[PDB]
Amino acid sequence: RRRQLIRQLLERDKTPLAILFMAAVVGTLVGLAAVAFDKGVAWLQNQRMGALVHTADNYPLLLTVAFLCSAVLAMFGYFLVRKYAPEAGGSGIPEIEGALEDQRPVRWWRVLPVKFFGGLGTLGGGMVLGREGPTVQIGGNIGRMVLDIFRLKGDEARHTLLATGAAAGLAAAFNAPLAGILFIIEEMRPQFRYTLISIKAVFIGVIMSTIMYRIFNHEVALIDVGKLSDAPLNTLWLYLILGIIFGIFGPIFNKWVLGMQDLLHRVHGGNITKWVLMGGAIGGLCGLLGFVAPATSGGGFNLIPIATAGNFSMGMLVFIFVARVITTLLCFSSGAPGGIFAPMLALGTVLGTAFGMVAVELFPQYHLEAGTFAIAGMGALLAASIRAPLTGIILVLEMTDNYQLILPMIITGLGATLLAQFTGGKPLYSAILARTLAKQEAEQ
Amino acid sequence: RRRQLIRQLLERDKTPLAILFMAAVVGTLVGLAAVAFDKGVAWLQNQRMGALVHTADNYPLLLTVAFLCSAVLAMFGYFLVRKYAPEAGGSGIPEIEGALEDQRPVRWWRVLPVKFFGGLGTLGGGMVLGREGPTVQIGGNIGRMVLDIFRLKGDEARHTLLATGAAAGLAAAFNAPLAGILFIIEEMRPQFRYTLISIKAVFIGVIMSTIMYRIFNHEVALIDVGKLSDAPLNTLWLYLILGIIFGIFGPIFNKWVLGMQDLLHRVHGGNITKWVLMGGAIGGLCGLLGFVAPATSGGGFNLIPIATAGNFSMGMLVFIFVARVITTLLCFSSGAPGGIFAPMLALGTVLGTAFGMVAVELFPQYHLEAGTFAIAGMGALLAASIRAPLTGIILVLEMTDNYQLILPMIITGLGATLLAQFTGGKPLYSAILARTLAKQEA
Amino acid sequence: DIVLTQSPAIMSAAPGDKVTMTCSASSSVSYIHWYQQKSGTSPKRWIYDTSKLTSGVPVRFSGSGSGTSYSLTINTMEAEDAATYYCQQWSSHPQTFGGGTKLEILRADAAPTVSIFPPSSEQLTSGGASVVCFLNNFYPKDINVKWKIDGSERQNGVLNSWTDQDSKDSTYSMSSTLTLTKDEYERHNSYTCEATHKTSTSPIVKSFNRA
Amino acid sequence: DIVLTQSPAIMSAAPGDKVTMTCSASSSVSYIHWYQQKSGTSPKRWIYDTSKLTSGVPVRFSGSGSGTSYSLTINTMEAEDAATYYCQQWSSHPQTFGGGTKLEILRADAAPTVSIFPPSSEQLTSGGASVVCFLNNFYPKDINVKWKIDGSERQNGVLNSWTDQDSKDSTYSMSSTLTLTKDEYERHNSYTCEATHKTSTSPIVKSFNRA
Amino acid sequence: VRLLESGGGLVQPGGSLKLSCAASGFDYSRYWMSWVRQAPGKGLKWIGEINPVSSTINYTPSLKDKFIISRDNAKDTLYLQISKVRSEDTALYYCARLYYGYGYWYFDVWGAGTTVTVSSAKTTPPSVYPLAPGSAAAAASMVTLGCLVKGYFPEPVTVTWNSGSLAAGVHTFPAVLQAALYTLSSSVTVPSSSWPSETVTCNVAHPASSTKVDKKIVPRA
Amino acid sequence: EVRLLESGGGLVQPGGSLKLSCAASGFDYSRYWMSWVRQAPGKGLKWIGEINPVSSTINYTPSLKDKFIISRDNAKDTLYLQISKVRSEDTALYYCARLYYGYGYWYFDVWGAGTTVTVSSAKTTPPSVYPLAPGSAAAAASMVTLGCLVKGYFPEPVTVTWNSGSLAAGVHTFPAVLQAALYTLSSSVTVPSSSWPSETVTCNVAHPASSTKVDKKIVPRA
Ligand SMILES: [Br-]
Ligand SMILES: [Br-]
Ligand SMILES: [Br-]
Ligand SMILES: [Br-]
Repeated sequence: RRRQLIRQLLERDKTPLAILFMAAVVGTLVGLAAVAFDKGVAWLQNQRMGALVHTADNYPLLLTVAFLCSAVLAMFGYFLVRKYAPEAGGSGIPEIEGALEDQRPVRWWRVLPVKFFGGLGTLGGGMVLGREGPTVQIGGNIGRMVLDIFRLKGDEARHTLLATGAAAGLAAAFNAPLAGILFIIEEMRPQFRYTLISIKAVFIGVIMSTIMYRIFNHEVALIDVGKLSDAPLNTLWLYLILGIIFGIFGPIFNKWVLGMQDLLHRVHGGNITKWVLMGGAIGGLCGLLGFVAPATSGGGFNLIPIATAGNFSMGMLVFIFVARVITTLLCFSSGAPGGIFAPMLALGTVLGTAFGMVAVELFPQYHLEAGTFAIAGMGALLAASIRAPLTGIILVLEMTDNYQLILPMIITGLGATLLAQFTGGKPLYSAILARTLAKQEAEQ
Repeated sequence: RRRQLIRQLLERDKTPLAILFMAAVVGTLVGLAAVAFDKGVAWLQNQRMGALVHTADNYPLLLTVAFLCSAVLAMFGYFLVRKYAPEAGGSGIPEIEGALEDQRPVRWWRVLPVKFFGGLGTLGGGMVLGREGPTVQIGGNIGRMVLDIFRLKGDEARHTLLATGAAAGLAAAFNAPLAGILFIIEEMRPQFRYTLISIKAVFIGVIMSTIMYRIFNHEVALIDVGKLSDAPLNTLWLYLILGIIFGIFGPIFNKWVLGMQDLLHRVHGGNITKWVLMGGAIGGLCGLLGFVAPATSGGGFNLIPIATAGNFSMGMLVFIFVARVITTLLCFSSGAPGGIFAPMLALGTVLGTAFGMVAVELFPQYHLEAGTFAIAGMGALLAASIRAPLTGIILVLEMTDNYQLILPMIITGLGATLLAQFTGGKPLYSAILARTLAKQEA
Repeated sequence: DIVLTQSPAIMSAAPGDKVTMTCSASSSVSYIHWYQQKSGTSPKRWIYDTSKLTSGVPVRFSGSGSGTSYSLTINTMEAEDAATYYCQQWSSHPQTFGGGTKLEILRADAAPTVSIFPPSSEQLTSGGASVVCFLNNFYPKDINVKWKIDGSERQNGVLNSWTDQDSKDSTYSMSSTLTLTKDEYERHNSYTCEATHKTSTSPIVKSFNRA
Repeated sequence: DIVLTQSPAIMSAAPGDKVTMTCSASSSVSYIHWYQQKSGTSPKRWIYDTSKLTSGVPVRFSGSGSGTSYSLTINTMEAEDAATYYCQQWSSHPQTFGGGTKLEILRADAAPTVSIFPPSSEQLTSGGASVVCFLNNFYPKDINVKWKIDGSERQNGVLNSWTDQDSKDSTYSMSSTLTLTKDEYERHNSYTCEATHKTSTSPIVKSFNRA
Repeated sequence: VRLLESGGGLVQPGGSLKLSCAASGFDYSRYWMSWVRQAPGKGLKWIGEINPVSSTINYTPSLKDKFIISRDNAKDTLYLQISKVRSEDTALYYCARLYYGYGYWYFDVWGAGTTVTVSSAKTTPPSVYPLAPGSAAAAASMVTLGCLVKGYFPEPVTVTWNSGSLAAGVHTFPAVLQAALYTLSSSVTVPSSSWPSETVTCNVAHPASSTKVDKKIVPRA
Repeated sequence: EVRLLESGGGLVQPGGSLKLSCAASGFDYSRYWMSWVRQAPGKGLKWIGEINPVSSTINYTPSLKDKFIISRDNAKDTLYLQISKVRSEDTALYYCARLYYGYGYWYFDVWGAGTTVTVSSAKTTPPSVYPLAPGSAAAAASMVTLGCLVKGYFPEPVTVTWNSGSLAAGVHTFPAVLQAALYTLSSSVTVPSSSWPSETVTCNVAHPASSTKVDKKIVPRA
């Protein structure tokens, strides 16, 4: 195929000017979309607190309004999804992935208004769920919307404007431009065949999206953890132990969400009334736990710098980790709209911290900061549950800016991906799409 | 498809364990080797340094002993590549890209020794060529070698172990693990068809190689500038104008590296004696420039921090660029083993610093520091001429640790890879492979 | 250099009003800032980027405009808002400040509390005599102080000084300081200061006798 | 914990010469560091990881070894290399230094330049009497001294004091001071001071009489 | 986070003087610092700025070396040196810490100021006399006492009562000038119970003469 | 330069307390573990303790508890050491070090000059400074050895220079020796026969512990 190759080489990277200008406009929208989505999730969580104060004397009443405020806002989001766009429950990354395999439809006239307001209901109640779930899905559909609107043709701009939407979709949820671009390339793109995703466009999408997010969010960082110690060569072997620890736990977690989807599906059987009622109960718990023990609830971004600074006991770190596994499963297996990405950062941090602590006290010739081991294990559950290790590495890099730790961070992950492969683990996203395509053909 | 897809998904990321255990061994060997190349290269620059001592008095004698010291090491490399391995002259990355396509020969019994000692002559004699040309080539040839040694079969194992070796080999030339994997992904893979290259194995590959470098190269960084200032939002538009200047100069430089490959060839016309002799006048000139203007010769890393900290004048920058533009061509268009990747980092840093200095005197109200435009322009030639911005950006970020500039950096990189497209430039590593397959059926 | 010019150099308002002041420039400026400077205090970054409130500025403040015209607006001003405010730009080097809008307050009337104080002993042991009359906490500021020595009127050697408007009760104060020699002081006996103010038709007059 | 026992406690050797000392360990040890102390200076980190010359450390130095035994070595040593070399580990915790190894120059023998000094008039008036003798500039450090008082041995009230090896001539010195009360000093006339070396069988005497 | 400037006293016309600003509460490096001055009763006027490396230094309408700005991040200090002084420079000098929002820079945190008087006269410390009621003062819910601060130069003095423990109830009056000297009094109103039962002293302070005076208010018996 | 300047070490009575202070200059004093290391006279180097930049993990040697207190004043760029219940065992030369590593087996990277801590119930005592001339019938040789004794001072040490240290050659000062809680040491100085009694040889002794500067002149005897 020599002459075929020579001609194609001479013709590489000539994305059509129309596609690059549309990545610019998909980006900008996905940005404003996510910025608005974040600003919203905040204003609700605030009004939630302000009610606990109008009622701060009657401590039983206190726990009452904490439960019902979140139960109400949860049910709203549960209802809005199956009363409207169903494929908008849970993460939505499985679907946008599917939509790049051409197996799942981008119902943007429905998903746009169901994910965004349904998300605001679950997230804005303080459920254990990330912004990236909605923003990624919403961003893709926004890419589709501008596709159907401007009627562009070809597989290049369909898959491209689909990608740069969900890329800009994930940039804007972590102010992590590089992690967005990479998410497409490692995890999101169609994994069994070649593709026409114009990467240069995905960038213009990510750029414009991140610039919008900087416009509304600068001078404060999502996670400030400051500069921690370095890692001596003789220490690396402890991070390659940590990966193994995550490599065997990553898949065990995958099984639960699946088995928990099932075990929670048997609660409502499909009935929109039992299901919504159930979601209000979950959300109410999360609003209560958010008052009575905030580490077991919410998005987890708040307790990450606390865990790193060695400011949590081992007793606590275990407690936090048990409960936040419990409330993560209740929140994402039940299918409430929102990602199980950003809570998977926390669970890993709360683990690396626990290991750093035992690693500090067993080897003082090493002179350990327990916080290096949380930063390794932040993107560790990502490598061993969803098996996109290169993206959790550049994500963690971008949020925390401790580049020195590059080796134990890439060493731990390889540890986690490889033991997860070797202990029969399936990538959490694609394990969901299959159960979804097997359900879209197991009724005939 | 859906049934196929349901079956293919439920069976994803399951690289053969043998492919994995063997990837760890490739990087181990691509690492020890890679380190060995760099220890050699300095050790001879040392001799050139330590020989300029014994004859430091007859100022004409000194000029020429630095000429001849490097003139001699210059020629030794031109020969060891013509005599025993012709595909090992120059970069070698085109070649490894070629091999993955199944379109070129992996002669490891021949290239590993030719490149290793060949480049020591052009790198240790003071030439304008990075350690990256040899290290990635050697790294893959090493990867082929253990696929032959252990006799594993298939397209997957041949493409994985050829690839990781090229990644574990670009890391170990820049202490750049991420930009190692991201080179495979963004630039070196078969770019028009799917491949079975296992990333999880291309990753293990770079862990082991990186570890080998940190064991010999630790507590000393290759470019150290510290923490520069942040970049306001109202200033980001300047980083686009920078990227546009790179976007138009990106191609024009590509003309010059291809065109001059043709014209240095007319000098010799394929005569191994007319050619080695021409390249020891190049190398003799480069050991002699590395004494009068250490900034206009050598890898170029030395001037980058001096460049970034605004320590040059506007004139000296103007000079240093025109000079390095020149001294870069002559060294790689002559086909002497060693990359153009690194001497472009230098070219870019120099360029942006010139751009910042303008900015600083035009906008006192932005309170600018020209070094941020250096860091933006450092990977800018890489984005604009070999057209790999994602790897270029992540490379510079891995070597300068100025992540608060990640936005102005991505904006200059896109601003180059875009305007190179709208004018007339091509990925140089696939314009080489193009012209080199254009004579393999001519 | 860009010249910025204030709207009302000195305005007076009654709490519960809506109060706008306006910064105007010689040339186009964009994203300007505002500083609040209460009496005897370093300027405080009050509003920045045209319309963004420094943390801890009460929501009753807001900014707006576009280069040529910019305003700051206190929506239901409160009495603590009394200060001199400044607008500053740096869209064109050199940056350049305003001339100041000085917010004064209007409040219910309030009558002075008078104290008179005789020259201190140590002050007499050093050859001088100052008689200090405090007029504390009155609104409005107009006040006429009258010094009566031995029932006669004195007018040479009386220095007064008012305070700024208080920052929470909006009142004014004033001191009257009649300064004489030691011998001129002891050739008298009855000293009075007569305070007169719109909250009393008949002046307040505190006095003492050297006897 | 982990004991370090350096082996040639003191030692000499000529310049331009190969020197070798030794660190050892009660348990097993990884990667050991060496520090060079000159009397009166901060210990200088000399060698680390058991194989890593520090900056400025001259290349004639070197270290080798494994598990528990390691060793320093000077292939051709000048003078500046004479000092004390402390090995120290941190393979295990807590870390431990070794006792030391004193590296001293070896030179040609030199014999004492003895010098005897009669108690000063100043010390006498204060009612005591110390007779100082000065054995000066001799290799090797070993020496003896003997006091005679009217040619009769005295062993009480003597206090000797060796310098460390010298900087310039790389010899030694030693002072012997004999201290009596004024009174017992005037009971006798001739004080004699007898340096016994290895450079002769015949002591270098120095004496004086008060006449 | 704090800015504390000093070195403002008295200068002869045509002379020179070095001001200093000492920062605490933040990484003084990686921070543009600046200087704004304020003539008595006038408005603010930018003087100069200086980037962290001392590599860029811009000024306002000046002459050859009218102002000279410096820094020494080692000691965390800002510096400034006026020279060939004239009566225009006799004002109040602020040390500001610069930062930006969208990129259009502002004076983020301002110091407290030091005052330069450019006069011919001599530095002179204050006399503090206590002001207590005559032996015939009326007994109301409160008593007002004060102290009188006369005959000092240059400005300013500071008066606190009981080291600020009496924060409320205090009026210090603007100085007044005559024969090239300044005088001010200060008022304090305390309950009838707290005095003379408890101690009331006024804490005058005149930094331009390094002088402090803690005069106590005793009754007139 | 990178400088560790430690201070605070002098005479202390047994069972007392002191606060050693190490002042850093030449590098970022955070980001570094600091460490104290003492050395009894004529003995080995012994490790006291260490403290991590955020003061969050302070480590000492197997020796009681309240005995040592390491703290660091990152704000003042100063490392502190409090010794309580001071013994004669604690009489030593106290070093201040900064810790680094290589392959991750840690080492003592830069040391300071030291400070000397003397633990004795003995009281401060000035020295008596007595010349040493050669015998009234001294052997007229080419070189003449002089010397002045410094008898009975406490504690250590004394500086001894000759002619303001101009005659730096030909000099040694012997170690002091301790007797009945007092110190005695002499200093030789050889000059040529020509120099003395021609010019003035002088003996500057200074014992700062007691405010002693004294120039004692060497004149010939009888
Ligand atoms: Br899902
Ligand atoms: Br998700
Ligand atoms: Br090439
Ligand atoms: Br290259």
